[PDB]
Amino acid sequence: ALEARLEQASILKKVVDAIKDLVQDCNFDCNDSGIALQAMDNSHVALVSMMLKAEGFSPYRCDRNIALGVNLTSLTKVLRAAQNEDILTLKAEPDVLNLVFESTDRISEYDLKLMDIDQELGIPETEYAATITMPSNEFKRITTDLMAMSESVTIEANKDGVKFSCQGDIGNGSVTLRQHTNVEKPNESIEIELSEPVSLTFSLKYLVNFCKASALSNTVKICLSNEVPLLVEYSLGGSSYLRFYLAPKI
Amino acid sequence: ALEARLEQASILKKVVDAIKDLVQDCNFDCNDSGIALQAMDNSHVALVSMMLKAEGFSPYRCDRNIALGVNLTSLTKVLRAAQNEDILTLKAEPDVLNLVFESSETDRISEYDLKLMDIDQEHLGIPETEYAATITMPSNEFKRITTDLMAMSESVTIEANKDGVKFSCQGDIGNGSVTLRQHTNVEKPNESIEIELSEPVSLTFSLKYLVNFCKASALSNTVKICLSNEVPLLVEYSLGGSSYLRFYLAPKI
Amino acid sequence: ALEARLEQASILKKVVDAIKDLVQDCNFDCNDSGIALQAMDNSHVALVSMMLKAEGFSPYRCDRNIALGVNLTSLTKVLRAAQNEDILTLKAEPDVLNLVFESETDRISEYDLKLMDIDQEHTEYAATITMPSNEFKRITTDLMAMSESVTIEANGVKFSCQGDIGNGSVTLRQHTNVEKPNESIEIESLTFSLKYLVNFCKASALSNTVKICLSNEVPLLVEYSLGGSSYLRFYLAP
Amino acid sequence: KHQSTLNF
Amino acid sequence: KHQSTLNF
Ligand code: NA
Ligand code: NA
Ligand code: NA
Ligand code: NA
Ligand code: NA
Ligand code: NA
Ligand code: NA
Ligand code: NA
Repeated sequence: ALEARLEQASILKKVVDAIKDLVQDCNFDCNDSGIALQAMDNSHVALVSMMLKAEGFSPYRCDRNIALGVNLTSLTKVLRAAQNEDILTLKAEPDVLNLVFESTDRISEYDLKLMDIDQELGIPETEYAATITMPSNEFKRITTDLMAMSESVTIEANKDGVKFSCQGDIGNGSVTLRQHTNVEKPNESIEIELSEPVSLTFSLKYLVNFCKASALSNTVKICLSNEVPLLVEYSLGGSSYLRFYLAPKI
Repeated sequence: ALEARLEQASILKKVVDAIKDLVQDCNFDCNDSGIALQAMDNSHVALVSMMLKAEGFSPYRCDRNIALGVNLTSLTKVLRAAQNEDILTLKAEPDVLNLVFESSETDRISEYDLKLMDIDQEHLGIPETEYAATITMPSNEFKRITTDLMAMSESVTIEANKDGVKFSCQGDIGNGSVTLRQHTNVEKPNESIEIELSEPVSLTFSLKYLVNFCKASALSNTVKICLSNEVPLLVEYSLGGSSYLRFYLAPKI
Repeated sequence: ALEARLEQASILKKVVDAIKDLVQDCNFDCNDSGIALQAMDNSHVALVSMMLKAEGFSPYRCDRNIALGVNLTSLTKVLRAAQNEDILTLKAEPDVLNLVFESETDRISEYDLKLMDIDQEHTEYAATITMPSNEFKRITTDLMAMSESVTIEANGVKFSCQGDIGNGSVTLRQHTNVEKPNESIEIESLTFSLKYLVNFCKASALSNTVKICLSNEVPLLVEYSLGGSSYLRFYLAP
Repeated sequence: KHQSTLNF
Repeated sequence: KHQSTLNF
C-alpha cells in the first residue's frame, strides 16, 4: 500500500516530538496527497492537524488509502534511533509500520506494532478577524515567560500591533509587538492582516505545548476570530503544515 | 517618585539570580545615590549588601526616598521575561513596581506591574574595617574551589600569608586543599592572585553559603575575599564605578 | 612506594567516570608495569579490566607492589576537583592515596583519599568488529529504548532486538574510510543485556574506536584501546 | 473566565 | 566548630 521516502528523517522526528505531549494515540492517514494527522487532546480543547504533502517525499507511492494507528511514545522511541540526516522510508501493506533509516552503508530497520484507533472532523475555511505572522522563537519566549506568572494569556490585535497580557498572584504582565517589516531578516518581521480588532483569552499550558513545534518553522501564524478557535500554524516547505487549534476561555 | 533606566537588564537579572537563594523577601532602598539592598538570611549568618549607584543608570530620577518590598521569586519570574540586552526601566509612585523591558533588536515593549509587600527593614550599619588579609582572584577560580570542596566537606578553612592563600577541608573521604600563590598576570589582569595582608589569618566557613555567593560570579571577573579574626568574612564583587555586590559571612568557631 | 605523574588528569577522570556505575569498591594494582584494575560488577556478569602502562606516565616510579582500595564515588568527588588539563601526581607509602593537581596558573590542589582494605579475587575470538565508539553508543542506547536484549550477528554485523512495541535492527557493512580511519567498520550470533552494553558505552570519550570480540565459548570482549598498549576492557556473559 | 471546548 | 551569627 505505502512506500514513502524522506531525504531527511529530521522532519518526522520534529513533528512527533512537537505533538506527542498533546496526543498519545492517533492515526496517520495516507492517501495520494500524502500523510495527514487529525487528533484532539483528551479534553477536546486542542486539535492537531498535520499534512506532509506527497511533494515533500522522493518518492511518495500510495496504492491504497490506509490509517496507521500509532502510540506516539512508541513511535518516538523508534524515531530517536534515526539521525536527523538519515534517509527515512515508511512501508506498509496493516498490523505493522516498517521504518528503514539509511545513514555510511548503515541500515536501521524497525517494525512498529500498530493499533486499531477509531478516527473522529471538518474545519471550515475561515476568514479570521486578525492574523499575526511572527518569529516562532518570539512566540515561544512570550508564552513560556507569561506562563511563569499566569495560567491564561489575552491576545489583542489591531492595525498597529499585537499585545499578549496576563494577570496573576504577583501582578500584571504584557508583551506588545508593533507591525514591522525586516528587509534583511524576513522571518524576524511582525506582519498583521486584520479586518477588525479582536481580543481572546487562552490557556498558556496549551500555547507553550504548541511552541514545542518552534524548531519546525522560523515563523508562526496566529489567527484570531471571536466566532472560531485560535489557529496556530507552523507552515513548512511547499504547502505542508503543522496546525494547532485551541478553544478559548470565555 | 522613581524613574530609573538601565542600558542593559542583564545587571538586574544577575544580581537577583545571585541573591534569591539566600534571601526570599527584601527591600530595594531608592534615594538620590541610587538603589541599595541590605538583607540578612533567616539564620542571621549571611548579610547581602548591594549598591547600584545613580551613575550606573541613564537616567536615574529619585524625587522621594522609597522602599520596594519584593519577593525575589516573584521578581525573578518577571526578570526572566527580560533579555540580557533589553533596556530596563523601573517606575514607582507605592503598592506596585512598574518594570518596562524594551528590545535592543525589535520595537517590542514588555510591561510588568509587580505587587509589592510591606517588609520591615532589618538594616545594620557596617563599620569601615581594616581587614588582616584581602585576596583578589578570578571569580570562576573561587566558584571552582567552593563547588569542588563542597563535594567532600560542609566547611572550608581559609588561610592567608604573604606567599599565598590555602582553602582546605576534611570529610568522611579524607582531606582536600587548594593553594594559590600571589601572582601578577600582565596579559590577563583578572587572572592575577593579589594578596594584601597586615598579618597571617585563618578562619572556617560553611561551603553551602560560599557556593551561594559564587552564583554572583557572572557579575564581576574578579572577587575580593577579606579576612579578620575580629569581623565577618567580606566576599565582594566590585562593579563598574563604585557600585558593588557584597556578601558577609559569620565564621564557624 | 608509588610516584606516578600524568601530563593530563583527563585520562584518570574519564576512566573512573566510565567504570563507577558498574563497580563501587575496587583495587588499583600498582607494579613496575603501571596501574591495573580488575573488578567484577556485584552480579558477577561483567568484568572491568584496565591497564595504564608505565609508558603513559612521565615519570612512573613503583618501588613496591601495592593495592589502592578505593570507593569510586569518593575517588570521583576528588577527581571532579581536577581540570582535564591539570598535571596529576599519585603518591602512596598505605592508609591514604595522595593526589596532587597542578594547573595555566601556579595553583596546586592536594587531596588525601582514605583507602579501604579490599580482598583482590585475582582467546582466538570467532569475530572482531572495529567501529566508531559513538556508533556503538548510538546503537545500544537506541535499542535499549525498546528491548532489554540485543542479538549480535557477524559474517557486516547486525544488532537486532524485539520488545513490546515491535522489532528493531541496525546493520553495518564492512567498509574502509581512507580519509577518516576511525569511521571504518573492520570485521575479522549471541545475545546480551543492553543495560550492560549501554554502561560500557560510558567509556566512548576514552577512544574514537571500540573493538567488539565474539566467541561461542567465551564472554564478549568490548575493548577501548588507548595510547600505546594501555586499555579499558569490559567482559560480558551472554 | 472558563475553558470552552472546540466548536467549528 | 559550630556556626556563629553575624557580629559587626
Ligand atoms: Na496512487
Ligand atoms: Na509554505
Ligand atoms: Na532591608
Ligand atoms: Na570587579
Ligand atoms: Na569598581
Ligand atoms: Na621499580
Ligand atoms: Na584508540
Ligand atoms: Na593502543
